[PDB]
Amino acid sequence: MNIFEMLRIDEGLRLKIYKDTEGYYTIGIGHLLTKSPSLNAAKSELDKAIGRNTNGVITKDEAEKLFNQDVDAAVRGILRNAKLKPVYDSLDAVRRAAAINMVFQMGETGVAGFTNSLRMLQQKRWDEAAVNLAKSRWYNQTPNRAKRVITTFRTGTWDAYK
Ligand SMILES: [Cl-]
Ligand SMILES: [Xe]
Ligand SMILES: [Xe]
Ligand SMILES: [Xe]
Repeated sequence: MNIFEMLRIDEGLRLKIYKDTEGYYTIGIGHLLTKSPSLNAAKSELDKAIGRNTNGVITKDEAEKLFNQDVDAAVRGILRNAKLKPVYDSLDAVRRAAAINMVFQMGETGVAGFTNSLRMLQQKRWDEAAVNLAKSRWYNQTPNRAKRVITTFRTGTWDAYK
């Protein structure tokens, strides 16, 4: 197990434009295209992202390409954020994958908003972090996923993904 396999399980793979759990236009392995309700706006951003007129459909390699850029970008954003980097650097490998999953799903600002869990994580107070993490809209809206990531930070193992 690694970050790519983990997110691939959490996000799935769809080759045609689809609406995510929040109703926003997405494609591939959770690649958000736009928050606009407009499918044309979506198609436009897709074509711009892939570099060709896709007509709202992409290939598996194109989906994987977007995914590689998206993971890279998530990592880079954590490293650049002064509130996230110190926590991230203090963690072990497995738990860093959990931090990446969260940033991929909710963004750097979103995660950086969990001040209390971030400190608990930095202190290596696992069960406590796990409890605080669940006190969130994220957990109430996507409980199954939130539970897998939480258990990952709780345990430092990939058991929830097995
Ligand atoms: Cl879920
Ligand atoms: Xe983090
Ligand atoms: Xe985090
Ligand atoms: Xe977090």
